[PDB]
Amino acid sequence: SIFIAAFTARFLAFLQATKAQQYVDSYVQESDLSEVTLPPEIQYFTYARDKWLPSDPQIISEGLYAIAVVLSFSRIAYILPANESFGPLQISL
Amino acid sequence: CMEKQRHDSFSHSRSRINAYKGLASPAYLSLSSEDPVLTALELSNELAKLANIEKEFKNDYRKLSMQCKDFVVGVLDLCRDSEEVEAILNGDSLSRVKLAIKYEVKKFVAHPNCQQQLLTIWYENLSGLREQTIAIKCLVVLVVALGLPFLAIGYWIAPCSRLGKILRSPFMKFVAHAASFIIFLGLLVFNASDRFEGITTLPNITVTDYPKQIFRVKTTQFTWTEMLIMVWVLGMMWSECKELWLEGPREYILQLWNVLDFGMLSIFIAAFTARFLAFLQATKAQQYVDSYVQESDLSEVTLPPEIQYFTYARDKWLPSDPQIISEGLYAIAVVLSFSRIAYILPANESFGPLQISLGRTVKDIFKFMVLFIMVFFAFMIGMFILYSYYLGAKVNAAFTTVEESFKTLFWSIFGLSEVTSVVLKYDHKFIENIGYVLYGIYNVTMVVVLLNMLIAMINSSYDDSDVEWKFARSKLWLSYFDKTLPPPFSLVPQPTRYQQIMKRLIKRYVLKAQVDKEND
Amino acid sequence: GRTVKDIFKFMVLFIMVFFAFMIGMFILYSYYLGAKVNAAFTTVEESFKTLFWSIFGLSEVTSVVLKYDHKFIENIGYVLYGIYNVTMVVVLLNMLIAMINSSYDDSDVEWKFARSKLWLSYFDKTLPPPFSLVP
Amino acid sequence: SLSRVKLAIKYEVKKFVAHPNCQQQLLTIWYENLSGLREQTIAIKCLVVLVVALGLPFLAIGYWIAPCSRLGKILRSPFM
Ligand SMILES: CC(C)CCC[C@@H](C)[C@H]1CC[C@H]2[C@@H]3CC=C4C[C@@H](OC(=O)CCC(=O)O)CC[C@]4(C)[C@H]3CC[C@]12C
Ligand SMILES: CC(C)CCC[C@@H](C)[C@H]1CC[C@H]2[C@@H]3CC=C4C[C@@H](OC(=O)CCC(=O)O)CC[C@]4(C)[C@H]3CC[C@]12C
Ligand SMILES: CC(C)CCC[C@@H](C)[C@H]1CC[C@H]2[C@@H]3CC=C4C[C@@H](OC(=O)CCC(=O)O)CC[C@]4(C)[C@H]3CC[C@]12C
Ligand SMILES: CC(C)CCC[C@@H](C)[C@H]1CC[C@H]2[C@@H]3CC=C4C[C@@H](OC(=O)CCC(=O)O)CC[C@]4(C)[C@H]3CC[C@]12C
Ligand SMILES: [Zn+2]
Repeated sequence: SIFIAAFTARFLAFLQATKAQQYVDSYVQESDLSEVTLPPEIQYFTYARDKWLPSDPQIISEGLYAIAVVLSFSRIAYILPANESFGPLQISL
Repeated sequence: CMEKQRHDSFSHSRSRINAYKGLASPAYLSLSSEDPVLTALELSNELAKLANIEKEFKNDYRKLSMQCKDFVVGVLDLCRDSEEVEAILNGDSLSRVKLAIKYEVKKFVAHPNCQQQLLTIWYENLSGLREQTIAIKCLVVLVVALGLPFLAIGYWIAPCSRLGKILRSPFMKFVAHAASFIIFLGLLVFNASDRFEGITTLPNITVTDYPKQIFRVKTTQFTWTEMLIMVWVLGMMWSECKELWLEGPREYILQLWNVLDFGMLSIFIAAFTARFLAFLQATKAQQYVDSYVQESDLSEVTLPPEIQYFTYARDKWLPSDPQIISEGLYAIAVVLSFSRIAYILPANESFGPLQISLGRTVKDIFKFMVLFIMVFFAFMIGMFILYSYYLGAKVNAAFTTVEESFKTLFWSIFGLSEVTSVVLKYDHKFIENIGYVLYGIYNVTMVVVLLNMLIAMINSSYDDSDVEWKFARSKLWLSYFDKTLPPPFSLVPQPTRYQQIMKRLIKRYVLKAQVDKEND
Repeated sequence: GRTVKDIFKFMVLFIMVFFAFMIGMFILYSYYLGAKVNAAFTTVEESFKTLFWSIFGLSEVTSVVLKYDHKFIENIGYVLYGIYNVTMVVVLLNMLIAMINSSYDDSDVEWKFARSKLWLSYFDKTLPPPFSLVP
Repeated sequence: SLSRVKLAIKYEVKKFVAHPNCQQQLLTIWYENLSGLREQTIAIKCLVVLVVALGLPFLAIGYWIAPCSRLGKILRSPFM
């Protein structure tokens, strides 16, 4: 479920990003985006890592993804009891 | 066997176990064949191998192997003359003792009747030194360490002399090897003298004896004690390669301690090879300077850069300079060379059992360290994936890379890493709080795994602790019974009488068993 | 008292391992006296000092890092320091286990024997040391 | 089918299931259709794990054609 949550948050961030990209490509015409001044709700998606809103969906995605990776490494418990030397150690643990 | 295996394989295995339980019986062992002690030893080895192979009836085969070992020890116990002890310890040289050491029969070798014979072989040609205190024997070690060159040259004339017999005794062989290793450690230490209180000149400064010479020639030249270390390592490597050629690579690699010894000697060889390459480059630069340029002092001259590089001080030095590799490998080799005390400690009465217990705990520590590695890699990858994007953002570059993440997570085991590792300069609280939580979970998990390791070792801890040490010491003795000079100086170039004794012993065993059975 | 009598042997083993690693780290870092950020392993005194205080976690991990851009020596310092810490932990655990095993009304009779020795020492020393000078 | 073994696992009867007479049967069911691989060392079995990890896409597509093949039986064994 935490993997699902991380990927859902990443997908929401991607949807917002591609909506901003669609707005930029649709309404404004120029050579480089940097010279242009954009509406702020759309311009926010041009900001770097530091500016990013604390509750950005991609921050949630990164955090949940790290937790999910740490937990996914725990699945070795389904595999260890088959071994002759690591089984009893897992039982005692 | 294939036909019996096709149908009722379980019954086939059960029949094999029944046949072996019949063969491993003391009754059939004693009354079956001539020389039943060898039969029982061989059957013990066979049953141990089949216990390792089957792995379902492992306990049955181990019980039968213990039966065979107990029969051998019981037959040995009944000896009440020196002739019978000698007859059991070697068949019609200590043959049965070697064969019981090979088959791991610990109570046969740690039995007083066997230990007394091994002790009279050990302290041969020097009877008085058996009863001296530990202080006097250690003092003898020191005396041999101080006088070993002289005794080395005297051993050439020794075979006629009585002192040659005194030196040829196994105890003096062991004392000579121990004093030799002591001299080796003393050389390793004394080579690092004149730096005990610190280097005198800063690494920025270059000091040379005469102006024309290159500074690297001064830095990489072989001092006398270093050449002595080189010939020493060559001698040890010769001995080890000789035993490798004899026993063969397959059997040689099996013992892990022999692999450690080979690696230590190889690392010494690597350090000296790198030092020699640096010295060759330095002397080539010196030869260029002396050949092509003419001046009073080298400092005033401007040289080609490839040759001039060898005039640089410590700081300028290329990161992959061969002498840096030499220093690193030499430090590792010294640290590993100090570990050779394991070849010497089992002879002692007070330090032997401690070494045995330490070895056992290490054998369990390996498995618990494997679990440590699994958990540690889990958390390392988690923290790296979390904090890698914030390289410039973090106040302390702790989890920004996989190297730094491994570093800080390892040093967190010993509490030597700060808690300010996870805090961010940026105003993101979700990532920083998840870092807090993951770091805390990691610390708690490491503590739990350590506690589980300690408990498992305590439970696995339980006169077997005495017989294991006596077995290790007896292996140490037999290694010297039949290696005369230390590595540095080893470079220079009517049934039968036995059938009567065995019949008497087996009669005693059968009678004792029948009396013990009827009495109960 | 019994635990101390075993602690002596395990401290002898401690001393062997500690001297091994002390000489190793000294031979490694002695050439970098001005180079190291912290003069930890530059001399045998400082090396003994930092390796002893590492047992109690009171010595920093910035001991082994260099100011100079040599990574081989600094990484070997990292590895040797980590191996030393792990080895000290293993020897401590082995000491604890050996003492636990050696721990087993004998504990009562040993104390009563010690107390009876204390008593017989006073059965037949009348005045304390300060006032036992007067004759 | 191992009915009593399943029912003893459900009722937590540990010595019935850990008995050699039961373990031998569970082992002959476990290493089914591959008899030789029972005695190989741990290194070789772990190497088999690595081989399967490298070749799993191909064996996945081959399992569709496998039920007729003998390799399908090799793959259908519980150990594989
Ligand atoms: C059995 C399976 C289907 C369980 C899967 C559960 C998820 C479908 C739910 C449970 C928790 C939910 C998440 C809780 C936290 C967030 C934070 C949220 O971040 C914001 O939208 C705030 C910023 C903004 O205004 O956009 C994004 C949705 C997300 C991932 C939610 C998406 C839907 C999630 C992943
Ligand atoms: C590279 C390391 C330090 C990071 C952690 C790796 C582990 C997350 C994984 C990678 C490979 C896995 C191993 C792959 C091989 C096996 C097979 C399996 O053991 C057996 O084959 C049992 C033998 C039998 O079947 O009778 C389970 C343990 C083990 C070691 C696995 C344990 C978990 C391991 C070590
Ligand atoms: C059984 C015995 C013979 C084993 C001995 C092995 C050595 C002969 C081999 C194994 C590893 C080798 C070493 C691996 C690392 C290096 C680094 C290398 O450094 C460089 O040359 C890089 C800088 C430069 O360009 O010169 C010097 C050679 C050396 C010591 C190699 C020399 C030959 C070594 C010591
Ligand atoms: C100065 C110290 C703190 C640094 C480490 C020294 C050790 C690396 C070496 C130096 C002298 C060695 C000792 C020299 C004397 C012996 C002889 C030997 O013990 C016996 O003689 C056994 C008695 C017997 O033969 O029955 C092995 C242990 C011991 C203490 C050696 C153990 C290893 C020692 C202590
Ligand atoms: Zn046959």
